[PDB]
Formats: sequence, structure tokens, C-alpha cells
Amino acid sequence: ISGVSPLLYFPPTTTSTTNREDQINKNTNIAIQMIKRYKGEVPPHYTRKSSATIEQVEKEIDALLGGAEKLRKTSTDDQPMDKLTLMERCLRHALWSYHKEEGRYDFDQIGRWVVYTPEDEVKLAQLKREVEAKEKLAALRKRREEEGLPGGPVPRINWPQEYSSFIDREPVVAKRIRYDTLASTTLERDEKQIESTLQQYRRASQDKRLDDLVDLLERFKPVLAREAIMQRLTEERRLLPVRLRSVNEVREIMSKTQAKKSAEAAERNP
Amino acid sequence: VIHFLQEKRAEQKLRRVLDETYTEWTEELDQAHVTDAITRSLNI
Amino acid sequence: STKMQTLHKLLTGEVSFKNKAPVKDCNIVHQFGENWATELSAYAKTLPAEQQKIIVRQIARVKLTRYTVAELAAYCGDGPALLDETARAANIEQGVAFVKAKGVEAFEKYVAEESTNANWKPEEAKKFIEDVKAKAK
Amino acid sequence: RADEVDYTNLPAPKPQKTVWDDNIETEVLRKYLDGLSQYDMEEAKYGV
Amino acid sequence: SKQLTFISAGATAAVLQSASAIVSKVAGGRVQTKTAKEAGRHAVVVGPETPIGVHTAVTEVPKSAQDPLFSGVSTVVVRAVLPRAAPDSVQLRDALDVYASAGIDTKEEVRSATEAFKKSAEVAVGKAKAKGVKRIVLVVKQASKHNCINELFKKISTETIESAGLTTEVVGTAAVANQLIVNPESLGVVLLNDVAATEQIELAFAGVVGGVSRVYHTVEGGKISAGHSFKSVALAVAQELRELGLSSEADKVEAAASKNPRAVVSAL
Repeated sequence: ISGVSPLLYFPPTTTSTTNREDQINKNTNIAIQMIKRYKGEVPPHYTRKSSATIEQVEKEIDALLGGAEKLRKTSTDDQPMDKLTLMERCLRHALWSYHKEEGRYDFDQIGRWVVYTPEDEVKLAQLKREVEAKEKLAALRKRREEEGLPGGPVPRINWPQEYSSFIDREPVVAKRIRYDTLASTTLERDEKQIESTLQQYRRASQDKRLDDLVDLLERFKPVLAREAIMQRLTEERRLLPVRLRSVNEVREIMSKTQAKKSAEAAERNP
Repeated sequence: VIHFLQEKRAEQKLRRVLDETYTEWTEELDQAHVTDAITRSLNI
Repeated sequence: STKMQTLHKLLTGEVSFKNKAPVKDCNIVHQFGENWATELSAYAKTLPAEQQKIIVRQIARVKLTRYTVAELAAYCGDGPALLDETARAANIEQGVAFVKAKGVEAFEKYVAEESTNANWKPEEAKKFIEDVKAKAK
Repeated sequence: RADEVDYTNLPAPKPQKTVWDDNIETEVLRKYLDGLSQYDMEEAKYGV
Repeated sequence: SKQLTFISAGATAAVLQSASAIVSKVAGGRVQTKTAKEAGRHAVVVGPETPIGVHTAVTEVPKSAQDPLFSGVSTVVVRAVLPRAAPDSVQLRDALDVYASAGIDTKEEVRSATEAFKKSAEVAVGKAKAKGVKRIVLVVKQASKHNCINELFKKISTETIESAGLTTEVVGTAAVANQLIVNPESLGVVLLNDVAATEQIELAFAGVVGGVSRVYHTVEGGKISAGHSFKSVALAVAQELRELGLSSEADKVEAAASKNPRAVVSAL
């Protein structure tokens, strides 16, 4: 720092009045713009064939499974499954795949009904870690705001050492300006508008999934009806080997299908 | 025996229904890039 | 003799530093010494008129180079001869704002710390603090 | 009377990578903070 | 009857009031003075900030207003300006480098940046040919963040200049700034890529020379004057009045700016 500097470095505060609300509004507009560009275009509107709330569908699934639980026999993972277990998995998978998109993260049921392949396990771990990190960050930033400390991050620096280290003041003063401006701004986004935009984006897919779930339930009900009817009363080379798949084989087939879809998606971009 | 073949056909339909299902993980723009854009907009 | 010749060549731009670092006032003061200007001016008198004028002009430009680019852009808009007074007034205004923001004793401590970091003489720091206090009221 | 000094030699400014406190706000913004540190080091090396 | 358009971009109210007083006192009311945010002709822009609708940011060293320290110097500093969007929206100079990192498509932005750089390079080569220099100096900030905008800037500016037949020498920001402030006679034409540091360098050079008026070339085609301090704004207004076809008034304003920088309005 050799050489008498001409000016003393006071904090760069010149915008004495910069309301946090305006900064958060700008950070929300920028985020919305970037999200819109990344996603692309709003998907075309989809009209549900049958209007049934997700709550009613969940109630119907629970009622059907509770009624049919009589035939629920536990078996090893590497064992052929029963019609009842197959129906339970096929329905709960759709239900929880919908709930995960809708935003109700329940990492107990999601980890049991939606995770079948190791890639799914990794994705679930990342999702859970990210959600917990976001929650902790939000709580810590609210507590920091209550205390009054600067909203933005502050590096662990000792500028009296940096001044001595560098020979010329210009880079050091520039660094101080940058970090003071960073610590004098709130890198906070209004999650209500962001969530609203995301919801508007994922509306066609959710409605399609709900219609598919309703159709699946209506198609499974007749099978249980036939099974109960038979219970109350009591070329072929293709139909001899047919058997319900073991859970492990289901995992492997799901892995194959997911890898195929990933390969197709990767090939689409080029 | 037609009952047996019909039963195998129904089980085949259920098996096909199960196999076609696959969990679909979506990818969303990482917020670090949004923070970087916000920082740049500040002229930092 | 070698030192003056090297300084003259460096200011004239014929010879640059080892790493092609910018020829600023700070680097020259670091290498040649605190009073390089005086010795260079004394040495230039033993040279023809053109070299004397070039030396004077280069010394003036290097002295202008003592501010960061941002400070020159903000304060040197209305000429270099008026740069020093404008920069001093801006710094005094910043000091007044800091005083009105966070008291006086903290301001005294902060000015002392910056003077320690900014390589300022105690007399200059005392004059600056007295001037800002007087400007406040 | 031998060599005295190479006046045209300047000790390069030894940069230091800024270190951020280890909190959740740092893990969430790890990439952005690393980018800021890299930019700071580049500025220190080149000059501005 | 006539109109001068005043654009305000980050200028303190004192400077704008001084400009308005100067124009009112010198013109005498024959030409009106309206305020706006964008223009293509007969426009003076006040303040460091870059207005909306300008693609090139040329600045020279006028002979009349040469400071005694910088007597005889002749170097043209042209800053390339990309199109400016609203303050809230993400600017092109940052989008072109952040979207690539985020993976978003960057085709339209690349096209717009290419058009802007082609126009700026054409202006720079025209200036170089007029002055007679053989080589131009490109200025790019060497930070890792700006690893895409500067790459495109080089790829296009060097392409256009070589197509015109001149040579280009690329350099960073600190070295060129120091050379321009200390030894500016060794640079004939220096182009600057669009970054905040380059804007600050352009302002520093325009001020250190003694206070000058920067010319902006807009998309519509034309030249609008620019100033940031009292003397610079006075010189910009003088040039604008000259363009409108007023010689004696322009000379009076220029003389007043030369004599009394900070209080030209009272001086004249």
C-alpha cells in the first residue's frame, strides 16, 4: 500500500434509502423472467374430462384398499406379488407422483411408493437435502433480519491485512466496494410469485395425471369386483409363463424404461 | 380351460399396466444462476 | 546515474516493468522511493529542454494516476486541475454523512483505522477530522 | 561495484482466496461464492 | 420552435438545472428544451449512465478544449454499447454470459450482440481509416465471469476489422487504462467491449483530458452529445447548438466552459 492515498475509503453507501421491498420485487421479476426463459413456453391448456378433487381420489383409494385388505399377504421382495399389492403400488405411485409435483413433500411415503430404482433414490436424497437446506436458510435469514444483521453473505476477511498485502490500493478498494454492496443488498426472492409461475407451468401435466389416475381407479375396480365374485362362489405356451412380477424385477424394468426415456431425451436436444 | 386362459390374460393386462409406470423426476433451473443474475444486475 | 536513467526510460514508456505491470505512482514509489519526484526533477535539469518538458509532463500524468479509475471518472469530469478539490469535497461529504449516521466517537475510531490503512500522516488525519466536524456545524 | 538492484522488477501481488464462513447460507450459495472468489483472484492477478 | 431533447441518466439535479439554465440563457428561447428518456437526434444525455437507444460510444480529444497537460494527443476511444433494456430486466451484456451457464438458449441474444458489435466495429474502422492509423487496440476485461461476451466481441471485431484490412491488438483493462492515462500518444484507436469497467475507463479518459463531450451513435442513425460534469455538459450543449446551426452561440459556450468550468452559466 506504499504511497499516500488521496482519499479515505468510507462505506459505499450513497443510496441511503433503498427499500428492501423494491429489491425483493426486482429479484422476483428477474427470477420469473429467467424461469420463463428456461422452461420455454406455457404448455397448451388441458381440459379435464372428469372433475374430481385430489382429496376425493385419495379417499377412494384408501377406501378401496381398506376394503380389499383381507387379501393382503406379505411376501419377500424377490417373490411374486398379489393382485392386491399390484393395485396398491400402481395407484399409490401415481398418487404420490402427483403430490410430489403439487409440492406436498412427505419423504416417508415418497420414499416407499415412488422410489424403485437407484437413480430414484439419488434423486430423492438430493430433493430432501435441498428442501431441508432451503428451510434452514429461510429460518436463518428471518432470524438474522430480526436481529438486524446484513441480509447478504459477508466473507471472513481482515481488510487491514489485505491493505498491507497488496501494493496498489485500486484492487483492494474495488473488492471492498463489491463486498459492501453485496452485504448491503438482500438476495431474497418472493416465493409466492415463483410458486405461482411454476404452478401455472405444471398445470396441464397435473390435470393429465389426475385424469389418468381416475381412469386407472375405474379400471381396477372391475378386477376387484371379479375377484370378489369368484371368491364368494368358491397358444397356451404364451399364457403358461405369464406371472406377476417380483418386486426386484419391477425395479429392474423401471430402471430400463427410465434409462430409455433418458436416452431419448438426451438425443432430442442435438 | 378357457377360464384359465382368460385368467392368465387378465393377469397379463395387470402386469402390463404395472410395467408401463415409471417415476418421472423433473429438473428445475438452479437458483444459483438466478442469484448470479441478480448480483450482475446490481453492477457488482 | 543508472536510477535516474531507468526512471526516465520507464516514464517515457521505453522500458516497462518485469511483469509489464502498469506504471502507476504507487509502484514507482514502492521501487524508486518516496521522493522520486524531487530527485527526478533535480536530475532532469541536466538534460535538454525537450527532455525537461517531457519529464514534467510525465510526472504530472503519473501524479494524476494516483487515483483509481472510478475516482477519476466521478471527480475529474471538469478537468484535472480541479480534480483534487472535487475529490476532497466528496470525501468530506462522505465523512459528514458517516458522522450524521453513526455518531462521532465511532467516526473518530474509523478515521483513525483508515488513516492507519491509508498511509496518512497523523497531522493530515487530524486536519481532515477537524474539517469534517466543523462542516457538520 | 557490482549489481545493485533490478529497478524494473516488481514483486507480484500475492493473491489470497476469500474464505466464507461455513453456514447453511454458504452451502446453499457454494457455487456463487466460489465464482465470486475466482473473480476476485482474477482481478487481483490482472489488476482491475 | 425547435427542440433539444435532454436525457437524464444518473445525473444529479444540479447538472440538469445548470444545463437547462445554460441553454435558456444562450439560445434566448428560439429553440425549446424538452426532457425525455430516449432520442435519435438533437439530444444531450447527462450523467455517467448509458441511455436507452445508443449502440456506439465514441469519444475523441477536441483540439480547442485540450488541457495543457494533454496538448497534442490524438487518440479515439470507441466503446461498443449493446442494446439497453429496462432497468429491471436482465441486460444483454449479462444475459449473454449467464444464460449460457444456466443452459438456456442464447440465439436471439447472440444475434443482437453480433449486430451491435458489427456496427461498433464499422464505426471504429471508419475512424481509424480517417485518422490514418494502421492498427486498432481491442480492450476486453479478462475476468473469468466475462468469458463469453468478450469472446464473441473479439471473434466479431477482429473478423470485421481484418475484412476491412486493418490489424487488431487485444489487451486487458488495467494495462490499457494506465497506458491511456499516462502515455496516450501510443494508442490511435482503442475499441472497448461493453462492460462497466470499460464505461468507467471511458469516463476517466473523457474527464482527465480536461472535460469533453462524448458522441453517441444511435440505432436510428445520428449523433447525440453526452456529458457528465459541468464543463462536459457545457461542451456537449455547445456542440449540439453548433449542429442546430448556431456558430456564435456555440463559440461563446465553448469559451465560457474553457474559462470557468463549474459556473459557466454565470460566466457567460
